[PDB]
Amino acid sequence: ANLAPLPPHVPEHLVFDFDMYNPSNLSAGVQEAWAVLQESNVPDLVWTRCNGGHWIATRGQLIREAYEDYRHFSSECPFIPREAGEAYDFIPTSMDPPEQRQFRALANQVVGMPVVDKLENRIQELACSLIESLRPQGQCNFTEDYAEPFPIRIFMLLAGLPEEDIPHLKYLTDQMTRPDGSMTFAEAKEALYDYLIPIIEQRRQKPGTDAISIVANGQVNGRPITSDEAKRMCGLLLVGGLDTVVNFLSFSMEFLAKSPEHRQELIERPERIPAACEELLRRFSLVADGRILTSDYEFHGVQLKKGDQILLPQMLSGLDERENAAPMHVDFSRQKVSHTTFGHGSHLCPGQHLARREIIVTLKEWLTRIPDFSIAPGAQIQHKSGIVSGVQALPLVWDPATTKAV
Ligand code: HEM
Ligand SMILES: CC1(C)[C@@H]2CC[C@@]1(C)C(=O)C2
Ligand SMILES: [K+]
Repeated sequence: ANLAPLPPHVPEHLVFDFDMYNPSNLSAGVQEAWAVLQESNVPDLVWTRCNGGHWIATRGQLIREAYEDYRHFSSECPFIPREAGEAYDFIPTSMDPPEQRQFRALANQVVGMPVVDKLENRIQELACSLIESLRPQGQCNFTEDYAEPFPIRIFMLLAGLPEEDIPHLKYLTDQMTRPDGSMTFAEAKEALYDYLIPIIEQRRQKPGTDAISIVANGQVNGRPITSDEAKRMCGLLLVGGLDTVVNFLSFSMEFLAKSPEHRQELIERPERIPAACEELLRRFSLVADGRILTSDYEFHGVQLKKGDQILLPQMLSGLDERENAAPMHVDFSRQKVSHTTFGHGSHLCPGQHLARREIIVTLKEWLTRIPDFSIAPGAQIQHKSGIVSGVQALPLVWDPATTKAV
């Protein structure tokens, strides 16, 4: 295919041409497609000539180690291909400690556990209303009818943005994680910034109680945050709010629809939902970004060159059979659910608490109202791969007679 010429410093035996935006075994499921990187024929650290050429760490050990060592593995250029990585200037993700710290503190403020706790009632409220509205229909297009509106509307409420702007923003955020080829990466990013700029200016002058007002008027390093810094942070918040939980919920529901035994498990033993959420986060992990080498560095017997990009798939740690036995099997009773679904190191996800709350609320409220459901007959669910992977469509069906109006 479109393979870049092999750099002189890369041993031929370490080459494995994996395409993160279109993996070969995608039809088997996106996580399954990525897991081919963990078969016996693939070394721990390999070089793919796809997408401009870059390294890929395939084991949890290397992924965790790399995410911790920011001195060698910089977040300055975190996305593949390099073009995207270089245009990517979100805050604080494109920064390494110490610089990142002050901005991350501010981000924790607007999406951290305290915010989640205060927002739980709205989360509960929306989940219940959306699910009840669908219950009597006996069918739904999950991605469009719940997966997107639920987490996204909660985020828009948090950020104090009009739901009317969702379609526009959602299209843009997805061009940065799973480009469909209709927009260049930098242009999609700028479009996001063009939208935010006037809003940030407005909320710095006349601050509201929303997350954007909080960010735009925050302080970093003992001084006021700049309009541009606030912009670069809010841009990141939009992506996290619009293209993370949204995708994960579909992977989870697709699975539950296909496994009555697991649904039954959660209906008969509700207290197991939190554990189930965690196991699902491992099995259907969906993120994969990376870092750039700050200098020549030998890593686990492999010579890495300054400038080289290395993909450190957050998705792979939990699927690594070295971290979890029978990794592709969902066991809600797994004693130790090991994963790096929310990242690792200084950039570990601050919105993970909001994510878990939304997932757990979704599982409890959906199963209590629509306990029995399955994939629409004749439907063949397909996935999409990228920085954040997802489910293209998920047609679900159930018998309204077996549902319960709460
Ligand atoms: C299932 C849901 C989610 C997953 C799997 C996820 C995953 C991740 C991962 C892997 C990282 C680290 C990436 C890196 O090291 O380069 C991260 C960072 C981040 N996430 Fe999440 N995330 C989720 C939901 C959210 C939500 C809902 C928000 C908030 C709107 C959010 C906001 C952020 C921010 C601000 C960062 C950057 C933190 C920093 O750079 O210090 N995330 N997330
Ligand atoms: C890799 C991510 C999941 C993380 C939050 C949104 C995302 C796409 C980023 O750009 C940082
Ligand atoms: K950059």
